[PDB]
Amino acid sequence: RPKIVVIGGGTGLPVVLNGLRKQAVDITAVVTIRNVMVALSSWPDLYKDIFQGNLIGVFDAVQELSNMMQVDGHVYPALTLHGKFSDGTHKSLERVWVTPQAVQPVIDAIMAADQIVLGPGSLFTSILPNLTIGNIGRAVCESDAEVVYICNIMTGETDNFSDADHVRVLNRHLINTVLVNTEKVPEDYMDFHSKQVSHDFRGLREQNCRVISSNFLKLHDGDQVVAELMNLVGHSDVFR
Repeated sequence: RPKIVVIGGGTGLPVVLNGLRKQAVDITAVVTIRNVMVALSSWPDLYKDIFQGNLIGVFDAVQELSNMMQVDGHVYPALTLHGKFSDGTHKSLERVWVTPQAVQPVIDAIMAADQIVLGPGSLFTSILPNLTIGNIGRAVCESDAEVVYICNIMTGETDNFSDADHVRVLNRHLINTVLVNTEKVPEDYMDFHSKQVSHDFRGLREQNCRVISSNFLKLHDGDQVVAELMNLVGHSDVFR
């Protein structure tokens, strides 16, 4: 029974997270929340409907709520973010950091974990503010769990980046495999409703990173994504 630890954000988190739920696995989300709950919540749906309201410290509540909301799994968690720009701390976040102690319970998960997932979500705003915190950032790196990164479908922070650049930006802040979306998001579509992460194989490889390229685009999928996520932790030595 694989052990997946997740760390991401944005509207993409409850998609893949809601994906790991239907699966046989011990889910763990390092958040910093409503979706993360409804997502891993086992509640009917009539109930989940009502939850969406928000009128209902953090760690306590959540850890209380999770169990109130029949959440087979754990959704762990002040702190405030800084940003060290391409100068001056609207421009280009070149490294943000949060200022702090990682809650003993999380690192324990990261450790015993088989697969640590990071993303979807912004690099500097979602994924980093949780890793940057040294104590949790060493767990990702001393772990016998394989780290996997679901690269964003799109791109001041990340303008003109590529799968490579993203990974690079992460590592620099302190990754085993990357889930790269090869599906093309269409002009007139983006027009109808910024750019799309480019694809550079080498830079990604030259970073001791594996490349899993497929169709993760939906108009990421989540189930298609949870698929590679599930095939990954299934054949990995760490799990077997």
